[PDB]
Amino acid sequence: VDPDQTLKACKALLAHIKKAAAAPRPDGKQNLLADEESTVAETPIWLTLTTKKHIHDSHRLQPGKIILPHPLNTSEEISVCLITADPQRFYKNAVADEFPEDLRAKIGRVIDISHLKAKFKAYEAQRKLFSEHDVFLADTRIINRLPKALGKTFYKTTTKRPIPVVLMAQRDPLENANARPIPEIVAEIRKAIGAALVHLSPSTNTAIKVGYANWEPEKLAANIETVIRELVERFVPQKWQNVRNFYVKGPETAALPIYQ
Amino acid sequence: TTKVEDLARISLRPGPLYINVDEEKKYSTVEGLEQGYVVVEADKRFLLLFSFLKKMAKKKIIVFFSSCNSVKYYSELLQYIDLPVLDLHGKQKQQKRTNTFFEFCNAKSGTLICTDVAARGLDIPQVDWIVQFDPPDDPRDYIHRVGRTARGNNGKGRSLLFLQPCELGFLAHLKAAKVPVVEYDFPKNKILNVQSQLEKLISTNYYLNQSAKEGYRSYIHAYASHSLRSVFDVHKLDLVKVAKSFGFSTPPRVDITLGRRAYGSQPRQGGRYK
Repeated sequence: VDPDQTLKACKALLAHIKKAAAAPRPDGKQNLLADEESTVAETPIWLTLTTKKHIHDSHRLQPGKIILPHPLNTSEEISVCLITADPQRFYKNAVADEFPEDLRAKIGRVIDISHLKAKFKAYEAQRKLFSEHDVFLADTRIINRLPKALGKTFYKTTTKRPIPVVLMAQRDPLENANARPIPEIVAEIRKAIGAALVHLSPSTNTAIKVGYANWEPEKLAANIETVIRELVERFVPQKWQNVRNFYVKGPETAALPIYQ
Repeated sequence: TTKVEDLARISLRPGPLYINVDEEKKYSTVEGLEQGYVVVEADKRFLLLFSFLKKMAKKKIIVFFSSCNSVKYYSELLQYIDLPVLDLHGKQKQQKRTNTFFEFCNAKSGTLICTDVAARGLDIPQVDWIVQFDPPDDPRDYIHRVGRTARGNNGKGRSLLFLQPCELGFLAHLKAAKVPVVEYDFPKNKILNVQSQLEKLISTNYYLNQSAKEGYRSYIHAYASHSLRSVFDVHKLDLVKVAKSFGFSTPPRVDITLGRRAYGSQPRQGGRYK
């Protein structure tokens, strides 16, 4: 792995997307809800690991969080949902009388697991929930339960799968809700939102979100380097024996390689 | 016009007093204009307005409605829906009217709701958009005067008009006067579906229900009394869908309308028939 040639590709791919987006579209039409900067932004580029062995020969269906030095989803329009494994009113009161001001803004809807299976069992409702928020969290006490509850509409794609969040102490609902101290909760929510996410599938290609196309490239280069070093040492088996090509590519362009 | 003085000879006394404070320098531009339009279904007109205003925040926005009652209802709804928007309607103080516009003319960003008859009496400042949500009162004055004021001297100001699918004869009338058009695409994903939140508010809040009912009726009633009935026809309006935009699941009742002579008969000649 070498950092400079990673940077000069990161210049080239990012500069391409401005040329692609700013180019007009030939049927004589414009877009009301798509500014030139808004589509230069909000277009994520992501790192596509290519392996030799099929990593984790099963469907893991639970994301792993790689702590990024500078966070991913900390924009101004992010709606986030916290699926909690205990009385909804305790967390509703927790996020109202606490959870600073930024976290109070991003908390869109906190929903109990029991209220989720009653109100969102149908496939209208789990499609309306998919399109309404942007990142979904989950308590670790209900991470296994969400495949049945939020089914294919939440788990066919890896863009929005519920992020595992630990919210326990170290049961009658109204009497007791085993949770962390409240400042330890809101601090941990901050980590989960802005973390690059790995998704283990019986596959050779793994797409990891690294950032959007409006950041400055050295910011991105420091971010991709931390994604590279964390993923090999922690997640893919046969750490550098099973490693193979590492491409970076945007949602509408070709793949820019790095090899290992 | 010719009919005007015949109204004067029948109404006025033989000696009138003639006053002309008219603006004879009518700068009705014929070519230096470009009109925008968005074809939007009747049941997602508001959702496109809300998605427009939310994403085109940090800019200058002026919206034209057709009735002061719909301005009043949209003002109270947007405060509940949490979008800070300025307003200009007739149920306000005259002093509050002026301090609202002076605040808007000096502001950097912002968004103002007023009726189209309010802007005709008002001095439009430099703005980034002029959006005609409801149909205009007189289409000739909209295209010429409001198109040029949207262009707004130097700064790039663009004007758009909301059109239903049953309203595309406006394009034929625009083509007759030979004025350029551009239509915007607006993908269906970026619509903020707050329809469920809206209908929960209308069905539960009583003050918003009154404002919704009066805004819906005034919108239909202004539509009926429109001058150019070829394109703005109320009988080509699906009233269930237009009450969906206002926040109703059942459209409230409104009166949309508001050969052989007698055998052996002769014309009347006498009698005090009252």
